[PDB]
Amino acid sequence: DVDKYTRARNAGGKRAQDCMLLAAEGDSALSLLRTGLTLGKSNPSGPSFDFCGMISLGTNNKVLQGIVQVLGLDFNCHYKTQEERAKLRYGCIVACVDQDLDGCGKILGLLLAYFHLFWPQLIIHGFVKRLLTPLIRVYEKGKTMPVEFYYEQEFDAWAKKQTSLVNHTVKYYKGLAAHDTHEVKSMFKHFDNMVYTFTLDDSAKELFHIYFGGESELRKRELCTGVVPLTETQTQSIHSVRRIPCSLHLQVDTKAYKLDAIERQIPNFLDGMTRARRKILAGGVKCFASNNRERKVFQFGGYVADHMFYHHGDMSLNTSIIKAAQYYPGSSHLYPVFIGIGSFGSRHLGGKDAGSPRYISVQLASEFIKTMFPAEDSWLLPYVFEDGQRAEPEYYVPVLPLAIMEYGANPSEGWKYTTWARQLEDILALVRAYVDKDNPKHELLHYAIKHKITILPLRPSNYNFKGHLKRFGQYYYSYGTYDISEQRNIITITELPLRVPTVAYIESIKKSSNRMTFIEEIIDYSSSETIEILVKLKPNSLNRIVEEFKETEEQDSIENFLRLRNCLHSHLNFVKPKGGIIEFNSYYEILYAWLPYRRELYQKRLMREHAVLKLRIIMETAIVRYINESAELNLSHYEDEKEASRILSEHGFPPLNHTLIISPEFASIEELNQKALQGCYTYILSLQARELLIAAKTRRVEKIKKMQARLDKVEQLLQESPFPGASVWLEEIDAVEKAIIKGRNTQWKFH
Amino acid sequence: DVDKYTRARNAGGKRAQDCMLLAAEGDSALSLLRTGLTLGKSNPSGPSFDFCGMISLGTNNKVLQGIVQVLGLDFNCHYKTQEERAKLRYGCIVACVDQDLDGCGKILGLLLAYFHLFWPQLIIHGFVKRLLTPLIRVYEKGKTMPVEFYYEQEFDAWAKKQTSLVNHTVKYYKGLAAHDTHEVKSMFKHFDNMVYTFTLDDSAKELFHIYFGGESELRKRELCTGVVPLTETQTQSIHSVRRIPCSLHLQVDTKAYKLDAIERQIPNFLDGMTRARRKILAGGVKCFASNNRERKVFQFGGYVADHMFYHHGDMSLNTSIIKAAQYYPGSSHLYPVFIGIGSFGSRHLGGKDAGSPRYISVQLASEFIKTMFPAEDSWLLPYVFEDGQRAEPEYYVPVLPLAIMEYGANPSEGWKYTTWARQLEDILALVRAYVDKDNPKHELLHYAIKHKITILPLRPSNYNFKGHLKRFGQYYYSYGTYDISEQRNIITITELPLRVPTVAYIESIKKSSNRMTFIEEIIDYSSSETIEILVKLKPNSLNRIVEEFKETEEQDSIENFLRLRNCLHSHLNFVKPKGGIIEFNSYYEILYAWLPYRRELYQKRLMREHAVLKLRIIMETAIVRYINESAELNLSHYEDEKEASRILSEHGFPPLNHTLIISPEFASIEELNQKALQGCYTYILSLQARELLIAAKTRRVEKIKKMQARLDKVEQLLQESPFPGASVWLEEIDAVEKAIIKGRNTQWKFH
Repeated sequence: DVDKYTRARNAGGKRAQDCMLLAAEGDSALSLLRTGLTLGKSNPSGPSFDFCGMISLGTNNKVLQGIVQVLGLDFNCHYKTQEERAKLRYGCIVACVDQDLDGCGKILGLLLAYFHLFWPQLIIHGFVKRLLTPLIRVYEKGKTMPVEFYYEQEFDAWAKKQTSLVNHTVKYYKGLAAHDTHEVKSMFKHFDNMVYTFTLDDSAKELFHIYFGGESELRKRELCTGVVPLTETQTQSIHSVRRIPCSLHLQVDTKAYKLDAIERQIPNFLDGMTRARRKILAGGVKCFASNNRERKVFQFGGYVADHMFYHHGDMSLNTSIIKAAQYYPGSSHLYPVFIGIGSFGSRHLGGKDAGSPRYISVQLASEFIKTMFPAEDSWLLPYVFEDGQRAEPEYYVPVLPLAIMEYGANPSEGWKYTTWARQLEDILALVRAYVDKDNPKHELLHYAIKHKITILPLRPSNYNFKGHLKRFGQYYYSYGTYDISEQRNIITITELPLRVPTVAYIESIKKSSNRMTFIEEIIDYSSSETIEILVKLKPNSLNRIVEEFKETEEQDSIENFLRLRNCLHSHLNFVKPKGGIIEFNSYYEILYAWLPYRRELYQKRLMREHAVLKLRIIMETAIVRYINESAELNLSHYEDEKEASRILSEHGFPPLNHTLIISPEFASIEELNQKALQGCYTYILSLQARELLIAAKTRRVEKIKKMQARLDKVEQLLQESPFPGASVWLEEIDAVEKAIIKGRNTQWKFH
Repeated sequence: DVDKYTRARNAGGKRAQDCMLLAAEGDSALSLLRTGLTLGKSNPSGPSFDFCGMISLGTNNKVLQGIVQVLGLDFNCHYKTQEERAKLRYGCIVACVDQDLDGCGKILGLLLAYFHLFWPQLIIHGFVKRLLTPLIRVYEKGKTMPVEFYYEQEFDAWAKKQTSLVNHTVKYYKGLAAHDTHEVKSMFKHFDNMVYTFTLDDSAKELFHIYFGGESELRKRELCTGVVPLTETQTQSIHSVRRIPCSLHLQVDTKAYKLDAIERQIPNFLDGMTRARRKILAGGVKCFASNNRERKVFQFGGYVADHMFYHHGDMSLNTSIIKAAQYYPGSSHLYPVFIGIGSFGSRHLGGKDAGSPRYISVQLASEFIKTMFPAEDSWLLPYVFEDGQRAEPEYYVPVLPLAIMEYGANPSEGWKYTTWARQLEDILALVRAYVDKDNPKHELLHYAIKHKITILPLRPSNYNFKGHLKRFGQYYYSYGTYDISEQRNIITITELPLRVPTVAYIESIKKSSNRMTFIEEIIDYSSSETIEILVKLKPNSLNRIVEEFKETEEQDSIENFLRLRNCLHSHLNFVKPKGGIIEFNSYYEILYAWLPYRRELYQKRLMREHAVLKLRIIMETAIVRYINESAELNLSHYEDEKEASRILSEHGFPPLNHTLIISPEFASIEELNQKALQGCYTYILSLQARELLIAAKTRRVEKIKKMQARLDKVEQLLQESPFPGASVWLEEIDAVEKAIIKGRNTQWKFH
C-alpha cells in the first residue's frame, strides 16, 4: 500500500537478498527506470523486474516511511549480523538521482544521513548504493560510440591531450532526464558496473553531523573555504572498486549544494551582486549592446534565460529584473543597472507595487554601465561555464566597489548580510588617494593598507534621505522627521527611517495597542517618493505621550511614540571569488580587498590591448597595401580563391586570422600569438568594393596612425609610477562620477 | 476600516457629491493614482486628495463589500431621485483599469454588471465612470508633444495619411503601468477630459444578461462571429461628449476578452493549433532556422517569449513546448513539431512524467516542418501584431489539414472541443483526388464539395494502437486487449483504449468497489510505450465475473469487468480565421473548409515568386555586367560612394533596392514594385573581392540561367488546368508523406 512502488517479483521471498530497490528522485526518473528494466530480449543479461523494484523518493516523513515499509526495516534493531540483515525484503537500496546540485548532494545526502542516523551498519555492510550514470559524453563524427566521463575532472584531463575538439561534440547529462533513448539502452547494457556502493569511513561521522542537524558555527567553518574537487587519484580509486566513501560525497556534492544556496542570497564582494543578478547584468549588456531600444521585462527575461542560462523560472527572473531598475528613496540600488520605463514600484510598498512585466518596459543605463563596467576588460574576467557553454562572468570588477555603494539585505537563511550604502564622496576620496600619486594622502593610504589604519572616513550615504544620521556608541541611527500641530492636534510625519516602507510602518503603529490608545485615525496622504502621514491624536493625549516615553537622550518622545528611529546594523558577509564565505569587520576591509583585483585588471587590460593593437596594425597595413595595388593585382583574372590566395602569397601579403584580429574576445595573449598569424587571405578577399575608394583608403590610413600613436601610449601606461594603468583608472573614475551625477540630476532616466 | 482605501478629505461631508472614488485594478494602479493625486503645485488645477479617494478592486465578494461600505450604498433602495443619491458618500465612482483584455472588459465589465444588477439607475444618472487613458502615443524626433490616440482605429486612420513613419516612434500603453513619469503628469494635467461616463441604453439589458450569468446557449451565438471594432462615427460620438454606451463596451471590450479565453484552448481549424502553440511553432522555425542545434526547453522557452511575445509565463510555455515534442502511443501529436531529446513523458502518466526543462533538450523536426509548413508561403500569411510588433501568424495553412490528423482534448471547458486523428491514408486520398486532375475521383470529388456528398471515407487513425476500432451505430469505440491465464488465475492486459493513461486506468479499477471484490493485486509491469498489466483474481472469481457483466454483444464480459472500451466522442468546434467559433458536423467538413485556403495560398505564392524572380534577374544581370567591366570601371580612382554612384549611373547601371530584392520579407507585389527599382547602388559597392573571380562570376551567370528557366516554369504553373500551383501542391504532398514515413520508421527521431 505504498504509492509509486513497483515491487519486484522475487521481493521478500527466498531470493530477497538478490533483489535491489531502486529509489528514484521523481516521476521522470521512474520512467527511465521502467524503460531500462523492461528492455527484455534487447538486454537479456540486464536487470528486469525480477530482483529489482522501484520506489519514488517524492520518522514523520511519509516518503521515508514508505521506504522503511517496503524494505522491512526496524528502527530499534541494529543490523550488525548477516542473519539479521537477511530479514530485509531487498538485498540493497540503490539511489537513482540527478548528478546536479539538487540531486546527489541534497536528496542523496539526506538519504545517506537518514541511514547513518538510524542504521549505520547498513552503510558499513554496503546496503546503501548509488547509480552513477555518465556525466559527460563526447561524440565524434564517424563514430557511434562516445567517450563517457563520470566526473568533470576526467573530461578536463582527456580534453588536454586532444589538441582539437572541432570534430567532437560534448554533451552534459546533469539530470537523469537528459539521457536519450539510445543512451538509456547503453547504460542498462552495463547496469552492473554503474552501481556504486557507499562506505562509512571515520571522517564521515563528524561530516554527517556538520552538514545535517547539529549546532552551527561548525558548518560555517566548512563553508568558508569552497569546494575542493576530487583528485584524479581519488576518482581512480572509486572507479577501480566501485565504492564511494561517504566523506568524499559530503565534502564535494553536499557542500557544493550548500554553497550554491548561499551564493543565491549572498553577493560577491567584488561587484556586490549574486549569480542571478550577475546573469541579468551580463544579459543586459549583450541585449542592449547593438541598440538601447526598450524591451518589455518579460521579453528581456526571455533573453536572459536563453543566453545567460537562467533556469530558475521567470517568477524570480522578472522580480530580479524589476529590482535592478527600481529607483526610489530606500531602494536597494542607488545606481540601478537599468532605466525603468513605467511604474516599477514605490517606497510605500517597498518595491512590491511594481507593474506587471507584460506592460513594463526596461532599458539599459548605458552611460553608467559602460563606465562602471568597462567592456574592454569584460573579456579578461573569469567566466562561468554551464553545461560547457559560456555564461555570465564569475565576478565583475567595477571601477568603484559596488558592494559598498548599495543597500543590501537578506532573510536569515544563513549569514545575515545587511549592507548600508556608504557616501559616494567618501568612496571617491579613498580610491582617488590610492590611485593618484599626486594625492597628498597617497603615501599615507598605501602604508595604511598593509597595517589596517583606515585613515580616511567612510560614512553612511544620506542621499535621497531627508532625515538625520546620528552615531551613538558603535552604531549609526537614521531618524525620521515630524511636525506637531498644537491647534488641530495632528502629528505630521514628513520622513521615515532610511529603509522603512510606508505601508509596513503604518501597520507597525496600528498593531501596537499601547500607541493606538492615543490615536484614532492615520491617513497616508504621502506623495510618491515623499512621506507625509497624518496622525490624528485624541483630544488630550499629547501631554500623556510625553510622560509615557520619557524622552531619552538618543530618542525623543515622539520619536519613541512613533517608531521614527532604526539602527543601521551591518553584516558584512560576502562570497569569495574562488568560492566560500568571507567575513569583513568593517566597510574599509571590503574596499581594501577589492583594490588589488581592480589594480591587476588594468595591468592585464593594457597587456592584451598592446598585443591586439600590434596585430591590427599589421592587418590594416596589409589591407592598405592591397588597395594601392588592387588595380594591378586585379583578382578578376584568377579562377578562384585558392589561385587568388597563391597570388597574394607570391606578392608578400601575410596570411592572417581575420576573425581573431577583428574580434579577439576571450583570447589570452599566448593564445592570440599562436593563432593570429596562422590564417588565410580572407581579410583581402572579403573587402567590399566601397573600401577601395580614395576616401575609404584615407580613413584606413589615418586609423593606422592612430593605432601606432596609441601603441606608444600603451607602452607609457605600462611604465607608470604607482602601477600600470593608474592614469587610466583615474580618468575612468571621473567618467563614472559624471555618469552618476548625470543620473542623479535626472531620476536615473538620463533622457 | 477598508483595506487599501484612501478616503478623500471631503468624502461624506457637505461637498460629498463633488468627491469621486477612484477604483484601481491593483497596487500598481494605486501607485499611479497616488502620483497623480499628489502633484501639488506642479498641477494646481488638477485633482488632489481633496474631493478624490482611492479604492482597490483586488454580496459574498469581500472587495465589492468594501466599495459598498465606502460609497454608503444600500441594496434595497433604488436611487431614482436626486435627494436619495445625495446620501452617497461620493459623487461618482471612476474605474482606473488597464486597456487590455484582462482590464476593461473583464474587471470593468464585471463592475458594470454588478451596478447594473443592483442599481441600474446609478448607471442611468452617470454614477459609474471610467478613466480613459491614451492607448497609443506617437513620438516624432524634434517634438516633445506626442500624438495620442484612445483607439487603435484612430491611430490606423492617422497612419494612413502619413507619408512615412521612419521618424515617428509608436508606443502602446495597454496597461496603466506602461505610462512613464512624464506621461502620468501630462494625463493628470487634463484629468477632467479623460473621465468618461457610462450610459445605459436599451441594448445593454440583454447584453449584460448574455455576457454575465444567464446560463448559456445565448452567449454561444454571440461568440460565433468575432469582435466588430467601433467605427469612426461611434468613437467620434464618444469623444464629442464623454459618454460611453454600456452596449458598445460589452460588444467590444468584454467580447474580445471572452474570445481570447476561448482562443487559448480551442484551435484554429486551418492548422489545428491555438495561439500559444502557434507562437511556439513560429518561434521554433526562427530559432532553429540557422542551425538545428539542440537547445534546452527553458532556453528555447526564453527565445519564444523574447521573439514571439509570449507573456503567459514559463510554466505554461515549458509545458506547451514539452507537449509539442512528446511522441508516444496516445500522445496529442501524431506528428510532433519538435524532436524530443530526453525523457518527455510516457503514456503511463499521460505525458505528465516529463523531465525538468533544465535538463531536457529540444530540437526542431526540420524535415517534417520544412515540408508541412513551407517557408516560402509563410511570408504570405496574415500576421498578429502585438504592441505594433510582428508576432506569430494569425494562422498557418499546412500542406495537409493538421486539425484532422491529431488528437485534441481541451481539458478545461471550452465547448468540449475533442478531435480524434483520422487515418493518414484516407486523408492523402482525399487531398490527392482534389488536386490531381488525373485522379479517377477528381471530377466526382469536386462535385461533392459543393453538394456535401463525402464520397471518400475518413476513418479514425489506428497507428500506434494495438487494439480494435469498431463502429456501432454512429460512434466508434476503441477496445483494449487482454489475455486470461486459467492455470494461475491471472488476467494480463496487453493493450488499453486509445488515449487512456495507464496510471489513471489502474486507479479506475481500484476505485471500483464491485470490481475489487474479484481481484486482490494489480501489478503494472508494462514497458514504455507498451501495456502489460498483471491482474490477480480471487481463487474462484473467474466464473462469477462472467455472470455479473452479462456478456453484452458490443462489450465482452472481461471488457466490461475491466474498462477496456471507450467511445470516440468528437466535438468539432474550432476558431475561424477572422475570429469566432465555427461548428463542424463531420471531419470531412473541416477538410472541405481548409481546401480553399491552401488552394489560394499556392496561387499567390507563384504570383509573388514571379515578381521577386523578375527583380532578381535584373539585379544579378547588373552585378555580372559590373564584374566584366570592373577592371575598366576601376572604382579605386573615385573619392567616395557618391562619386562612384554617379559614375555607375552614367554607365547605365540601374539603381536597385538591394535589401528588398535579396530579402523581400513580408512585402506585397504592389509594395515590392514601387520600392524595388527605387534605391542606391549598394548592390555593387558591397560586392566582396572574392565575387570578382572567374569561378564566382561563372556561378552567378549560371544562377541567372536557372532563374530565367524558373521564370518560364512559374508562368506555366499559373496556367494549370485544375488551379494554379496544383502540380506544386501535388509534389509537396509527396514530400510531406516521405517525411512522415521517415519520422515513423524512427521514433520521430529522424536519426
